[PDB]
Amino acid sequence: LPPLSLLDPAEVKQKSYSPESLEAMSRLLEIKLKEFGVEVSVDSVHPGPVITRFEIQPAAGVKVSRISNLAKDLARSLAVISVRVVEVIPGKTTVGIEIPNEDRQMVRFSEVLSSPEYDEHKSTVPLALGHDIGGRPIITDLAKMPHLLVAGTTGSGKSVGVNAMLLSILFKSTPSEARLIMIDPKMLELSIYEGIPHLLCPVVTDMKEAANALRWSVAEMERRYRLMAAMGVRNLAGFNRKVKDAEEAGTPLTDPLPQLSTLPTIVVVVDEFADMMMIVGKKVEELIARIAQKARAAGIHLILATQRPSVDVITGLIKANIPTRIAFQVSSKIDSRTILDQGGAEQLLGHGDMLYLPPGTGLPIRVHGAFVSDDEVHRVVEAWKLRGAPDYIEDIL
Amino acid sequence: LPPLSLLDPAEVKQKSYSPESLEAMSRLLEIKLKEFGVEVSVDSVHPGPVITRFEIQPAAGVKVSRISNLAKDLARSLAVISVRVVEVIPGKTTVGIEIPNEDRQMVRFSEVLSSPEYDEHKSTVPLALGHDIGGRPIITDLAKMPHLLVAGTTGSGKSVGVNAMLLSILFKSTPSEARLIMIDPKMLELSIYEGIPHLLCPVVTDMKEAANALRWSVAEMERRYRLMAAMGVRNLAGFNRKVKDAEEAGTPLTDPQLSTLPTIVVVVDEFADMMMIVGKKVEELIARIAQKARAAGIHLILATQRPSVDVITGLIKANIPTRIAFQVSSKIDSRTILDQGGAEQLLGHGDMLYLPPGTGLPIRVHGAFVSDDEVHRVVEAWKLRGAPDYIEDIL
DNA sequence: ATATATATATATA
DNA sequence: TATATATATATAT
Ligand SMILES: Nc1ncnc2c1ncn2[C@@H]1O[C@H](COP(=O)(O)OP(=O)(O)O)[C@@H](O)[C@H]1O
Ligand SMILES: Nc1ncnc2c1ncn2[C@@H]1O[C@H](COP(=O)(O)OP(=O)(O)O)[C@@H](O)[C@H]1O
Repeated sequence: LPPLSLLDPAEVKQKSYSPESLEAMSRLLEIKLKEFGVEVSVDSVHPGPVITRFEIQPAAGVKVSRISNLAKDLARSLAVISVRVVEVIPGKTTVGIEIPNEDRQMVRFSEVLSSPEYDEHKSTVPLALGHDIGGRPIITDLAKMPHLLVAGTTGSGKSVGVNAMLLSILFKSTPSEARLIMIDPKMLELSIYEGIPHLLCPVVTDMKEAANALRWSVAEMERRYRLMAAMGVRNLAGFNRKVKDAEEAGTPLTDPLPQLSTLPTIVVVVDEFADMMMIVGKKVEELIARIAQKARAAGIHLILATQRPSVDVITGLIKANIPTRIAFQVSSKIDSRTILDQGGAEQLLGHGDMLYLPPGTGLPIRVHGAFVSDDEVHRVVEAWKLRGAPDYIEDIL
Repeated sequence: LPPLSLLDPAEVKQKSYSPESLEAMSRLLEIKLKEFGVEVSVDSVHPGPVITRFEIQPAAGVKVSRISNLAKDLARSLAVISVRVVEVIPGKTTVGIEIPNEDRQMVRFSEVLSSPEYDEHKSTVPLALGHDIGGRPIITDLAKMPHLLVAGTTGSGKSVGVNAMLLSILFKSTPSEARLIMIDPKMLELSIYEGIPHLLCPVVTDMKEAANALRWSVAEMERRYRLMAAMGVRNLAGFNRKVKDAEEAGTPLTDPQLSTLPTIVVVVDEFADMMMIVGKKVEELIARIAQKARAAGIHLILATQRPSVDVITGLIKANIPTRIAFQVSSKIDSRTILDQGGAEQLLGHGDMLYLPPGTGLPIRVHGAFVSDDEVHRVVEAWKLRGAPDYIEDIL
């Protein structure tokens, strides 16, 4: 485990303007919406790093569709790039309008990881994603999702988000706990992660090797289910508690079908399963559906990623089994419905601005993706290559 | 029989939402509906565990569709998360507005079994599903359904639902009048039930052995139909009345001494894996069961995770008219199982849509939570009473 | 000005 | 490929 200070340090923040500017922008929003058909007063002003949520209290009779279907013209008349209308704030009566600022400060990855949520976290595969709309950091947990879609068009930060997730893995767990599998169909982005002991294979490029890696993941899932069936334990955390107590009790356990040890948590990232499905066919779709159907209790987790938010790629079989979605900036409302079963993803800004959809029944929480760069990535990868030796399992292909 | 005191005790409920706190909400609802186009008057209030139905009488000359289009904004302006406008309360002249409570309240299973409906129930296979939208216990016999599909996404309260159904079997029925075939294609979930005398086998692992057990079940159904045709018997309950004509009333019979033919409830945890791995001959077996087996003595609790045409075709659709649907992720899946819409609107954690046989109208049922410790207690209470009476040649 | 009807657009059996 | 549903648009209110 390298220390957290090997990242780029925190710069000087400059936002959160004088309250006369916030009151002037509140009165400007009231005047512009009054010049349109609606009439609404600004309730409260919440500043933020990138955007500034204006909670406004709609008057009698005015609907929310009459606020959502003129956001284009409101963003034009407020001289900003694009505005976003929150249809529902949880537990209030108002309607959130989020306006970008003049200067747009980035999200610093050390400022994300310097949080007590990440620092005193319980699990072994956390995923620090970035701040909320006001600077409060979001740190999710991949063993609670248990799978993850990522989409959004180019120039929006998909590979930067995947690198933020993978450094969130690599700053906490040893290779005895979180052992990765990386399937990069290009040679472009995820090729930098070579050498670290957290891998199982060299970073898989060709699609026959991708299908072989998914079939080996199916085999690992089946042998872990058979082993936990023999030992009667429902989940992997209880299994590791059992085997740790058995090894510390002086009588370690045995082969159900030698000596067993603590199993790691396999995280299988995929960078473009659009192109993977394109080259191979429906067999990859059936394998991803099988893994997303069964592999929660066996520790196999997925980080999917795709450029195209279309029905050819994110099919219904993938949507029904993976309930946690990340939505970056997409092209239009049809792409937003394909990724989140609802609108609201097209109104973003890009360059690290996502809509985290939490697992289960939920409302999308706007998260700003942490900007992790090639300096930090290369430095932490060389740190792990100097702190450990590579270990590849040969028969995965 | 095991005692009902094995379950966890009914904790004194956090009966929140005082009558002034709901009277103020009703006055606020009629004011915030009068601010929009409609005019309304609140008729009565039914406070409940999870969702609270506000029965409202609309004004003269206003339509339900105005309330339906106005629904999301009404849910926005009342400081709640969602709403659902029931277009028709059966038998009344009102419109049901169901506002979900912000306190998702757990339903303990002893709070469902202790109803007088369940204790005075006579059939061998009751299913304690949970409470209704109003909070009253809903007990539904399995013998009148006659089969039951279960579908819903991962983390919706499905294994807890199958555990509640099987404990509803086990808290009333002896090993004489009920006997379970547990087809568990996942190796992980329902191995906890191993040891009870209510099994015909150790709990089945492989789809090959599961298909062998289903062939055995087809053959047992066929010999039961042939013996009922020999005895001139019009259903299973008529043959248990012939059992009452037998040594139950102290007059023995012959073997054309016929004992009880136990009602078989075949649970399948994931038949999606089976019907995608081994093919469609299993679907031929399931269709030949599900078309005929009501008057036979073999029933199926089918559970899955793919409400799709790849799993649930039209073959296993028209023959199972009683379906449990948990939280699915699309209206397309809702039309795939319930043949209507409204299944993705569920609030998760066992809150299902019991679709009764006959009337094709959904009946929403909150799922009863049963923990794994209560399961170990019931497994212990059955292992301390009876050795496993197997027909071991099923595999 | 705006709820309704309708022609067509995309997703699925 | 035929169709069920969904979305944008005259239209008359
Ligand atoms: N938090 C952020 N702040 C600023 N820029 C960001 C942030 N996150 C991502 N980016 C931008 O996203 C770009 C990477 O996009 P990428 O994921 O490679 O798109 P694709 O993989 O679809 O081609 C980088 O050039 C970077 O400038
Ligand atoms: N009646 C209930 N009340 C509250 N939570 C419930 C209830 N029934 C089930 N659950 C929740 O559902 C979870 C189990 O889901 P499960 O049936 O295992 O889904 P799956 O089988 O798809 O994994 C449990 O963690 C439990 O908390």
